[PDB]
Amino acid sequence: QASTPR
Amino acid sequence: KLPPGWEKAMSRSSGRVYYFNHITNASQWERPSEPARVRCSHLLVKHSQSRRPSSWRQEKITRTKEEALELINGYIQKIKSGEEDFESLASQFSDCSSAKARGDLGAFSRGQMQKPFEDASFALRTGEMSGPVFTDSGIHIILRTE
Repeated sequence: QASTPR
Repeated sequence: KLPPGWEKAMSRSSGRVYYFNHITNASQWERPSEPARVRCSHLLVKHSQSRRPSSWRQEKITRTKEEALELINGYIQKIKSGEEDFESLASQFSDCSSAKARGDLGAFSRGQMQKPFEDASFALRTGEMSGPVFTDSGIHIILRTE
């Protein structure tokens, strides 16, 4: 939910 | 026989047998006894070698990878002692905005997260916690919740 991992 | 990734070892300090999982980096005294998806929380500590050395906690992360591992080790000690719980340390110290959800990542299948993170998550049982797990993002403690 913020690019680099969920 | 032992479940996926477990081996028997001997304690360096006491000589008593224990069990170590080379996939999750978990270790425990007790003898240990797949889904499409798992749900995990995590607590990430980033370092100067992280692919993006920055978080909501601080704009430039400068700690060494060795310093990051010491912090992770300390958090694992506090969680295992019951002095602190996983959710509380994740909220306070995880270098990822998922800290605001007590570290919860939600549910994911194979193919979605970095391979070391994925392999550890699928090899944990429900309720189990990893040791330090290294990815390009930094060092993680992973708690499998579902």
